[PDB]
Amino acid sequence: IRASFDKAEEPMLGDYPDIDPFPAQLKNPYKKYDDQQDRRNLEEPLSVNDDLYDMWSPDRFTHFKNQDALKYFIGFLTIFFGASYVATYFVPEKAAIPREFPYEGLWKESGGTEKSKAFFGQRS
Amino acid sequence: ILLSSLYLFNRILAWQGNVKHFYLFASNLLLLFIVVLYINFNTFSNSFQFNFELFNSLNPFGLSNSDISNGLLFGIDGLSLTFILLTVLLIPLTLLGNWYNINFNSNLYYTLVLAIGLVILLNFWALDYISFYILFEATLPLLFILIHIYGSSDSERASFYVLMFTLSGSLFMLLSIVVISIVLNTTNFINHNLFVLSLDLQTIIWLGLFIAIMVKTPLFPIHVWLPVVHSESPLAGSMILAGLILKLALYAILRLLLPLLCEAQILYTPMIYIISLLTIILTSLATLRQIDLKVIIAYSSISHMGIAILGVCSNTSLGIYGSIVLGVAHGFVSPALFLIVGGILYDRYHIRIVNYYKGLTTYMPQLATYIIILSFANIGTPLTGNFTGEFLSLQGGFIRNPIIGGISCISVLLAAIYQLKLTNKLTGGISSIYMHRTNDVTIREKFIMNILIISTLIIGICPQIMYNLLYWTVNNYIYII
Amino acid sequence: NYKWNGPLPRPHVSAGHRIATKFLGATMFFWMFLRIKEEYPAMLGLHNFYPP
Amino acid sequence: GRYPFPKDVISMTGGWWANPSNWKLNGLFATGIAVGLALWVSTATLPYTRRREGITSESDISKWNAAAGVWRERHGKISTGEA
Amino acid sequence: HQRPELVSFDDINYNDHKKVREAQESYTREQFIRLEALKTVRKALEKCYEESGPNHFEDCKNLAEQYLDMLPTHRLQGYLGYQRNDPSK
Amino acid sequence: PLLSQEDMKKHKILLAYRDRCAALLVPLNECRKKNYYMPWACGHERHEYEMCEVADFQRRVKAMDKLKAEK
Amino acid sequence: AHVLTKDMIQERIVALLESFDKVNDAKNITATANLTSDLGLDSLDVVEVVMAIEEEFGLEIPDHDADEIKTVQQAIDYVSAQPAA
Ligand SMILES: CCCCCCCCCCCCCCCCCC(=O)OC[C@H](COP(=O)(O)OCCN)OC(=O)CCCCCCCCCCCCCCCCC
Repeated sequence: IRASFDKAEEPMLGDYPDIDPFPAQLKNPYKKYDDQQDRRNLEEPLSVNDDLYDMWSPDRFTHFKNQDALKYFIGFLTIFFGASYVATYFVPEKAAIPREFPYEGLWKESGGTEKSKAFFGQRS
Repeated sequence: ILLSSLYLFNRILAWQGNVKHFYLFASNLLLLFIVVLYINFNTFSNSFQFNFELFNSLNPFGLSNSDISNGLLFGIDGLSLTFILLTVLLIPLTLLGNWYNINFNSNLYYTLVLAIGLVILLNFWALDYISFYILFEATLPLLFILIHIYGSSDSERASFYVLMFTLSGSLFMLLSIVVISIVLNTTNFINHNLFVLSLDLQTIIWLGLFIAIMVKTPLFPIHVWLPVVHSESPLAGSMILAGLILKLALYAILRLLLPLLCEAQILYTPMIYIISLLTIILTSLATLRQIDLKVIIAYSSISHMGIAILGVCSNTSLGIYGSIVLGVAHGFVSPALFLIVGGILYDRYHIRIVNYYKGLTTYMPQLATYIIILSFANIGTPLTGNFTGEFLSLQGGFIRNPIIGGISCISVLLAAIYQLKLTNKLTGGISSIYMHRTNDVTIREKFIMNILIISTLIIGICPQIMYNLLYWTVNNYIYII
Repeated sequence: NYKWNGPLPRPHVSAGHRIATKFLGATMFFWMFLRIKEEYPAMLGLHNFYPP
Repeated sequence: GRYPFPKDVISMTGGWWANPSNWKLNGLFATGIAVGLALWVSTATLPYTRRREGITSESDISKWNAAAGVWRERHGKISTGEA
Repeated sequence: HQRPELVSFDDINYNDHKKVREAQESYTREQFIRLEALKTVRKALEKCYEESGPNHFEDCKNLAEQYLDMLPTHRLQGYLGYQRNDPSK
Repeated sequence: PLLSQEDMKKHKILLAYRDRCAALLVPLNECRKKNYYMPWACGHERHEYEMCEVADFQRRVKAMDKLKAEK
Repeated sequence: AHVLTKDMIQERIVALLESFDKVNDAKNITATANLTSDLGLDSLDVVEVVMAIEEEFGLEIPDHDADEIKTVQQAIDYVSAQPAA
């Protein structure tokens, strides 16, 4: 009943109980059940989408709402990446020149050819 | 001989009353005979070898020694020998997997099962379009009867599906075969790559052949009959339908389509890739929301068949070798999974709903170990033939079209998801409250499962061991200028 | 567990465990002293390689 | 500690706290088979062992590169980046 | 060791099936010989690299280039393309 | 002295180590081969290579200084 | 390992209650004493005591079973009913 996908099935039942679904993980685990691990009692009706609400379904997190958690996750990524990118601007310059190598950058040692020295060849 | 052997059959039936020991003996002899044929098969030759003709006008009841060929032709090359070996390995196991659970009218049941096996075996020997089509259709009434009389609660709808869908596709194949017949006045597979039809007529003939392929493989979107038929079939029916009958479609692609309609096939390949990618992705995702064990196992076969299709239509040697290896490995592993769900669990509990099963490891550790092994084999763990087939099929698909094969690489994940989701619940947790403890797997059930696992492991460790029958085949059908 | 809501006795710990703790801690502190003495310049940051 | 368990449940791994009464004799058999297997494997795989470097001579390497250059000159083959 | 005589599609009449079969097998066998040549080049390249180490870039340049050149052309290609098409026309 | 190209190849120096100072690298690696790369060994050869690298890095910092001064 | 006995549970609970300052008297604590009546413990005080009991024997009392224990003997039989404590 509660979610959009359980509602969408409402035309698809005729004479099947319209069960309001509750995630089995959120049932209090100190009550007693015929199957304690699944937190189910015998002959208990199943929602049409029961496979998405039983104990083997993906875990549900209660502390935050899903929307707010999305806000926090996007915000963390945004602030981290934006801060790093901005920091790239305010950077000191190095003090030593990048090193160099004999034979025009050892272009022969890294394969290379007379006719093709830009492809293979170091800073020389 | 035939007279004497018929007398033997008659007396055995008179005294024992159960035909099944005789059928097991006949099928074991057939397997030995095929192995002897393999011993005398020349591998340094791409020509058909053990040829014979039936129903020639000069000798309607014998073999044809005439200068005019108007009967039905039979013979084998390496490609057909591969599938024949798979068939004769599987048939006795399909007899043995129903040894104890068929009690009323069992002689008819075993007769139907053995007949279906023999028809498929002959189908792989057929050397012309008409003989192929005849043996292709002849399984349908036998399957209809077998499923209707010995299937589970919904087996009437299932028998009607297995007849009607396959007839539907086969009749369009029949249109194509009639057109080939009247346009070329020849129908045989020995020289049919020598006939080059105009591109337009090629394009038309291809459509009928491919509609039949689409229903028999099956491919999206005409697959929905296979879960029903597999779910309601008795065990031997499911084993034959998943291990052998679906391979007939891959064989049909190689034997009936590629040599004759090469240019049209080039033109049509992107459409095939669309269909196969849809098959893989959509059927893999649809498996996630199934609640019947046998239905889940059945849905798995469709995605693996999609991967095989992508390989066999890749116009590469690696892709065709991968498609054939995948077909063989699936023929090993899928009958084992059907044995577990519809032979072992179903014979103990007579129910297939997933909610009832949980934590089988406590009382049946051996069955749980078999489940784990067969699951990781089914999702293509390396050193299994399934991995070799899938990997080579994906290589060929990626070469044929990098984007489409690259996206096809998600099947690794998707198959892992549905299969391991099932096995996680089957083995883990506390023993279910709804079922009482039963025996762990028996000696017969373990024997069947062991045969299948050893076969898939042997071709998984050394897939090259099939190459001596197939190295001509991986070049016979690619079209490169 | 004779005493409840009361002061606890000094724990009893094996002689071997006490000795092993002594050896481990002594070796760790000594090794660190050795390394600090031997690598003081480079590890603290000295003798700048830039020309003066 | 421990608890009851069904005695009919036969697992290749032994099941619950599997400690057979004759385990020392069975262990002697198992270790003998282990030693035999390891020594057979170590000896049989010896001919397939080789070192990585100094197995082909400079003559072979140099002449193979020369022949490949010959092959690339028979065909018209420029080098990578050579344009 | 067998050495069947080589037959070409361009010479034969497509109605002698023995000649057509021989031409198909000849085409496939020649492709497998080409694959053997590529494998020889690749094996020599692996040996050169493993004995050269840091100077493989120099000592195996010819082998590397030749392997990369022969990779696209020395694979299996089938016979159907050539038997069903006549290059002259 | 800068090593010969033939010498550099013969001692199989890694490319990034082929500099004006690889001449010292050769003995250092020979000693690091004789001793089993142990930290207490090869002190003289190790230090000589380090000093050569000191000189190279100093020349590069003066190069960067000149380049900075142009701007 | 470690195993508790009914008398160990009782001795721990009695020392626990003896430590509580809101109690009427220490000498009057019986096995079948009522905390509400004999010890005169408030509504919230018996809650504090149940919380102390669960913090002492390392278990978790549900709301419905916490409010059910009214006597010390009830507490002891509850704590002995629980396997891991
Ligand atoms: C109702 C469905 C539609 C029915 C239409 C088709 C009905 C066919 C009836 C089945 C009969 C076919 C099998 C028997 C024919 C083979 C007999 C034979 O001798 O094969 C000839 C072939 C060459 O022999 P030859 O030239 O004489 O030289 C021998 C040198 N020593 O020798 C060989 O190379 C050996 C060939 C082995 C072929 C393997 C056959 C496997 C299956 C055999 C039984 C199948 C029964 C199927 C029953 C269900 C109906 C389909």
